[PDB]
Amino acid sequence: THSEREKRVSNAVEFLLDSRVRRTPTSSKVHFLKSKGLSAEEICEAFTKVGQPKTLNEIKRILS
Ligand SMILES: COc1ccc(CN2CCc3c(c(C(=O)N[C@H](CC(=O)O)c4ccccc4)nn3CCO)C2)c2ccccc12
Repeated sequence: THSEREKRVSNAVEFLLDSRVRRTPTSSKVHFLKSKGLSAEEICEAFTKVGQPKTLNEIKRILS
C-alpha cells in the first residue's frame, strides 16, 4: 500500500494531468499543491512524472 508521501505525489499527478489544469499557470498550481501539503521536492517530482519538468529552483522561487 502507498505511503502518505506516495499518495500526495499521486494525487498531484492526477491533478496536473487534467485538461483545465494544464491551462492554468505554473505558479497557481504550485501554490495549490503546497496548500495540499506537498513539499517543494514533492511538487518538483510530480511535475517530472507528468512530463512537465520544472527545476527545484523555479518551484522554490514561486513559494518564496
Ligand atoms: C489551482 O488550479 C486549480 C485547482 C483546483 C481545481 C479543481 N480540480 C481539478 C481536477 C482535479 C482536482 C483534484 C484534486 O484537488 N485532488 C486532491 C484533493 C483532495 O483529495 O484533498 C488533491 C490534489 C493534489 C494534491 C493532493 C490532493 N484532482 N483532480 C484530478 C482528478 O479529478 C481539482 C482546478 C480546476 C481547473 C483549473 C484549475 C484548478
